[PDB]
Parts: sequence; structure tokens; C-alpha cells
Amino acid sequence: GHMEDQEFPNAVNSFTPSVYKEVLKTEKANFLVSPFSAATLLALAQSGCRGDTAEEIRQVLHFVGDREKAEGAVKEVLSKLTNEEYTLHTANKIYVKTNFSVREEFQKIAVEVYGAQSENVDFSEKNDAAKLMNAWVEEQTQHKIQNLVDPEILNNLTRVVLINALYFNAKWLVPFPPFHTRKSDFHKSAKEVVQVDTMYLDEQYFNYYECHHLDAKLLELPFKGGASLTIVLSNQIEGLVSLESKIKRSFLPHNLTKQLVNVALPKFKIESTVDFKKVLKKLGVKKAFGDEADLSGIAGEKGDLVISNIVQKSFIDVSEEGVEAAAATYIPVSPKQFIVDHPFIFYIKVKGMILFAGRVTTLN
Repeated sequence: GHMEDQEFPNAVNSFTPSVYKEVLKTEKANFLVSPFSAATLLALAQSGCRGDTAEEIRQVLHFVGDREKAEGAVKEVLSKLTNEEYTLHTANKIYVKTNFSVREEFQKIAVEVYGAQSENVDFSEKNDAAKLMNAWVEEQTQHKIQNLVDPEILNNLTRVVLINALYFNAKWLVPFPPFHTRKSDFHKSAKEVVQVDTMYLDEQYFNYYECHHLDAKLLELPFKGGASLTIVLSNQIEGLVSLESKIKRSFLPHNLTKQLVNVALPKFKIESTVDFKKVLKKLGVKKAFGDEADLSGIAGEKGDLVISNIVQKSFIDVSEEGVEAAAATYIPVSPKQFIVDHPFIFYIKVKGMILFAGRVTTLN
């Protein structure tokens, strides 16, 4: 990012499993989360904070000290997540209590550096505020993400709200042939099975790895432009919890090599809404949410504003052409087996950086 001494891409990757472990606590089935995107929003917040407040956020993001560096670093990653071959869509905003006019300097850095914006809003009228924020999110996500803010979360004390909506769009480098898509067994556990739409791709060379410590297999499915979707598949039907007790190892980079493989991957769609205040509190951000809070870089004086809520909403829709891809039309000219037919972890990487992570434990 800024080069005097990458370790921002690296900080996100270590942040990722910590976030996953927290989200698990409240999510009981499938989920999707972007630790990366949340991280860039919180970094925006951090820039408007001061003293121990801002320093804490820095500590938890295990982000770098210098502000030209932090800002430059985040500015670089965000600029690259726009490709000819794939696009990350984000609607990130920091809405602030009307009483305290947002400093123009902060609204500017939001746009110029952190791919977000900031705006004053009256939280008094709960439902108008909610609608306003949600309508903005809809316009910015082509109406794909709706009702992000539940007006019930708003109250007389709402001071600063972080909104973080996103979704990813990419094409498989080697798409699945839809003719071969069929209903097949998916084992949610030993005792229960279901029939769900499953896609099939044979005799392809994909990055593959057998992790012996984890008793799992890993497969990296390539997107056009260098992005990828990585599945972490336990060798045993009910082995997911095990992988989650060792969640750190599951996201670590491995010596993946191209092996000849057949793949059976269910189609899946997931929508998640994540309370990142809850997450960040367990990870070490305390001051910014309470009385000692210092958001004077955003507006007002110390103690006027606190971060009241942090809400991420995202979805993923996995199909034959890729993710959030419309049905096109295509034709082409003793393999390892990668049959994804029980619960698994997945994650999307771009240029070595994890963008999204999640799990599927249930399908229909």
C-alpha cells in the first residue's frame, strides 16, 4: 500500500478466522461474512477517532502505526478489487446524528481513501432514518440488498451507525456445464440426507491439497482474472465442527498444486446480516462503543459521538457460470475426487487476500 515496509493483505487474512469464530456464535446454519470489508470501514472510523479510542481499533486490526501508511495501504487494496473480469460491489456509509455536522474533511477521506461515504441523518424518527439508509444501500447495490437496517436498532441514543453492504461478481475460469446439473445427496450429517441441485466438472486441473493435520481436502476453484473460491472439505461427513475448533489452520495458505480432479459442487445462495459491534467487542474494540469514546475527527467534541451500531449485510449466489452470474451459453471440446456432499467452509480470495468467508451446513 504504502511501501516503506504485503502485511495489510496479511492482517486481513489473520483477522478472517477471528471474525469467523465470532460470527459462528450467533449464526446457527449457513453464513457469509467479509472481514476485509468490515475492516476497511472500521479503518475509516478509526481515522476520525483519537487517543486510546483510535489506537485500540489499530491494535485489533493489527494494522500499521503510521497514518500515511494505513491510508495508503487500504487505498491500494480497494482500488484493485475492481477488475475487468470481476467486481466487488460495496455500499459503505457512516451515518451521523444530525446535531453534529460531519466535518467535510472526513466526508472527503471516506470517498477518496476508504471507498465509503459519511452523512448526517436524524435518528429521531426511527423509521424514516432506517428507510433512508436502506434506500441508499439499495440504489448503491442495484436493489440487490434490501432492508439492511432494522429500524428497531435505532433509538434516542443512536449517534454513529456504520453500514456495510456488499456482494461479489465473478466468472468461473472453467464454468460448470448446466446439462449435467442434477439433484443429488447432500449429507447434513450421517443420519440425515437431502436432494439438492449439484453441478459437475470432470477431468480438470485445479489447485488441490490434502491437509493431514486437518483431515480434510482443499480445492481452489479459479475465477477469471485471478480471483478464486476455496472449499475446505472435511474427510468425514460430520467433520465441520472439528475444522472450526481449528479454524485458524483452515484459512492458512497451503502448498496447493494442480492435480487432476473431478468436482461435485452444489449450487448455493446465502444471505447474512452481521452485527460487527458484537464481533469487534470480543476482539478488543471497547472505547469506541462507550463513554470514553473519542470520535471528534468525525464531528463534535470528545464524548459527543460513539459508534452505536455496525451492520454488515452480504450475499453470495453460486451457480454454473460463477457467482452472481446470469445464465449464459457455453460449450467445450483416474482423477482425484472432490465431492462436496456434506457441510463445508469456503472463502473467496483476490490476489492472496481473503474477501469473503463462510460455511454451508444446510441446503434444500
